[PDB]
Amino acid sequence: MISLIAALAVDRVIGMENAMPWNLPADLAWFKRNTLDKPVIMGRHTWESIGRPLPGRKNIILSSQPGTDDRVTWVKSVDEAIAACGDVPEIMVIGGGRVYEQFLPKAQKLYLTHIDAEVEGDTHFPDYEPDDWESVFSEFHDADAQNSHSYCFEILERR
Ligand SMILES: Nc1nc(N)c2c(Sc3ccc(Cl)cc3)cccc2n1
Ligand SMILES: [Ca+2]
Ligand SMILES: [Ca+2]
Ligand SMILES: [Ca+2]
Repeated sequence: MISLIAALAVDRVIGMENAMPWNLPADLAWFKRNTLDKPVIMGRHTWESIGRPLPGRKNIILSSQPGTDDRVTWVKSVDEAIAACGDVPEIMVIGGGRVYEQFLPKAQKLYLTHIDAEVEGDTHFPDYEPDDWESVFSEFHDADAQNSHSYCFEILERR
């Protein structure tokens, strides 16, 4: 199945100038745990910001243009990105904004980190219909010495 995984601050803001503003190591550990040993699909902008492939995951990059790095799998359409994953139990869509938008209708699961942070952003997570999704997991955490914001990991499944 297709899943999207994203970290959302106030107003569904996901990014600004191709970087996540906030410092949330607990979200980095949640992201790693839910993505490890699964193919990851990302947009070209997200690919450039990471610099190196995510290890122990097949890295699929969405770009209209020819690929510029042989360490990753390059595709030119949503359907090509899915087909390049082959037969796997779950496909992780990691962003960014435009990629989330396109994969949302095809997705069965959403792994959302809701961050209680006011951030200026130029990129937002899609405006998903809440009636279409069922929250099956929801774990709130207060801010601590390592995480400067309170945050909630949520798992939603398409009804
Ligand atoms: N919970 C969560 N979700 C992601 N998708 C993460 C990523 S990669 C990424 C960032 C923004 C967007 Cl839109 C997509 C992927 C990196 C580091 C931590 C991340 N944490
Ligand atoms: Ca490995
Ligand atoms: Ca739909
Ligand atoms: Ca805060």
